[PDB]
Amino acid sequence: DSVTQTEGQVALSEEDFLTIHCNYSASGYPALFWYVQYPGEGPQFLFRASRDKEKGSSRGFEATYNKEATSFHLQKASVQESDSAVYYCALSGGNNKLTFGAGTKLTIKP
Amino acid sequence: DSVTQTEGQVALSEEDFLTIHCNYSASGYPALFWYVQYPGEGPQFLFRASRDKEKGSSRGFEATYNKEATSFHLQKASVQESDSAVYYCALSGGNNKLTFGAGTKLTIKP
Repeated sequence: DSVTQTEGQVALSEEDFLTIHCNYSASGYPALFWYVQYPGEGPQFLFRASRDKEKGSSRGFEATYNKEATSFHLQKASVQESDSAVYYCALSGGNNKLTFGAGTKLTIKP
Repeated sequence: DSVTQTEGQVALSEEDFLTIHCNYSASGYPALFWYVQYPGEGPQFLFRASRDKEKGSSRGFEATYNKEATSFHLQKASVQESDSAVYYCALSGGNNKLTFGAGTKLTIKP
């Protein structure tokens, strides 16, 4: 199983629209996640989508489980300073362990 | 539910013995884990331990589930240069969600 997301960095300004890409490959019917990792901490659970077409969301963030395109893109209509962090796209299936992507460094500026 | 590990960086030289502490606190019987995040990559599953006294291992690393002291200390008898990475201690209660420690930077020397 594998996760591939927008690598590197994405630098936005406050009030901007955020879109982070994530496509995956897993057999079965995996759960899909989004975790946040603020500076000086470990990854923390953002939201989960368990079914195809289910849209997870938390803190203004959301992602729709799309199985035809095998993707789980993250969006936020208006990003703000305190969102500066690294976002990882993840999946749980296969055999009970979490598969993480490389993470995208989202840097917001005022 | 919380996980707390060896704050920061731990520097060593090849073949040394390592121990990165992890002390958890959660209700019920949680599954404990350690993940490794190699440079340029996302966090990855290292091993898990579901019940007291159980001992996980992979790549010469091992942690003993200690229900009484509520600890899950990572140990490797002889550390190697390829081992330089950040190690997280995780916890999963009733399936699904994983709670992460902040991580510890392990820096080996040749």
